[PDB]
Amino acid sequence: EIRWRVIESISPDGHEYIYVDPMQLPYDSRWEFPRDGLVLGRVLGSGAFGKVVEGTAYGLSRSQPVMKVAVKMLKPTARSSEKQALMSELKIMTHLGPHLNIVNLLGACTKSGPIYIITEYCFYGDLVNYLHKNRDSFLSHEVKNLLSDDNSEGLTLLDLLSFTYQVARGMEFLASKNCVHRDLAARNVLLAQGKIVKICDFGLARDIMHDSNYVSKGSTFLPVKWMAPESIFDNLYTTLSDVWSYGILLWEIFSLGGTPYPGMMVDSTFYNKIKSGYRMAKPDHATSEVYEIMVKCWNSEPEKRPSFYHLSEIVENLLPGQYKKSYEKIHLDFLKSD
Ligand SMILES: CCN(CC)CCNC(=O)c1c(C)[nH]c(/C=C2\C(=O)Nc3ccc(F)cc32)c1C
Ligand SMILES: [Cl-]
Ligand SMILES: [Cl-]
Repeated sequence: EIRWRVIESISPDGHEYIYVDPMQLPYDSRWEFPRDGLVLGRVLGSGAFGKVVEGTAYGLSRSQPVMKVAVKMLKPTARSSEKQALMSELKIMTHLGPHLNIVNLLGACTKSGPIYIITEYCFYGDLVNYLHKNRDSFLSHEVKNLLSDDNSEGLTLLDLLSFTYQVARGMEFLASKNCVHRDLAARNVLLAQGKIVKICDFGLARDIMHDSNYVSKGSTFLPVKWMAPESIFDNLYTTLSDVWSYGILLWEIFSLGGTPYPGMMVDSTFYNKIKSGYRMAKPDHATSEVYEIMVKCWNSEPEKRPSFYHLSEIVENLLPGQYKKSYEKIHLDFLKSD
């Protein structure tokens, strides 16, 4: 099963959303890539129903003819409905199109054997792991030119703001396609060479059962600490509830990978506190301004939360003018790729 959902229509009220169904959408066979060409490496992440594997693609890209990529595939056991869910994920990726700040679809092997989804390889791994690895090196404080490069220096507040801006940009693209993530968290944000953040669903390769954050509910498991109240209590997911998750994500970022609501376990009294209006306090490294962003995203009234487009502007003003220049260039280069 896949978490991602694209909105097709809303009732006039509108208390009823209608989500596109992937199986309805057509798989463009242009994406097909010969299996022999692909080479499979060590497994990036393994879970209950499949895994993501590092790999190398030859001739997949005109720009880069020898490319390193991450491949998603189902386990052999391969329950038939799961096989459709992977095609579904593939169709959704095709429908959304590409963006700099998502893990992008590159190709697929669907014709003769297990289905393979080829995707961008993110050299630095998940954001949460990366923050933990660079925790001790953190100092607050031509620094701007280095930010969107692989050059080696201590993690700084500019980096954290760069991650913040890019995730917002990523959401805007997603929001702009009426796509609701429903599992936005630092564990679902990967980092690519050049320090480009890429939002993605880890779901098929990750196992929820082993992961501590997910809490059981009606035969499913929910990222409760990242969920807006309407998602918790009323089971409604919108772009506005993703904005809530984004605020929690910023807390993760500016606490250098801390667990949200530290010391608080998800129980009867937790739900009462979220319903009470409890919000987290400012994390240690959060600038006064960023915390204001977190608070705005945590508004109890969903329509009062800022739009993802709006957030990008707010973060852009917390960053030097040269950074936006550097991002626009990398934006164009990415679009010209291949
Ligand atoms: C750094 C230590 N890590 C274990 C804690 C192992 C190192 N590497 C890692 O974690 C790692 C890296 C470097 N990439 C991934 C996963 C993906 C990746 O890169 N692109 C993707 C695209 C799609 C996808 F679904 C997963 C990945 C991991 C888990
Ligand atoms: Cl855009
Ligand atoms: Cl731009």
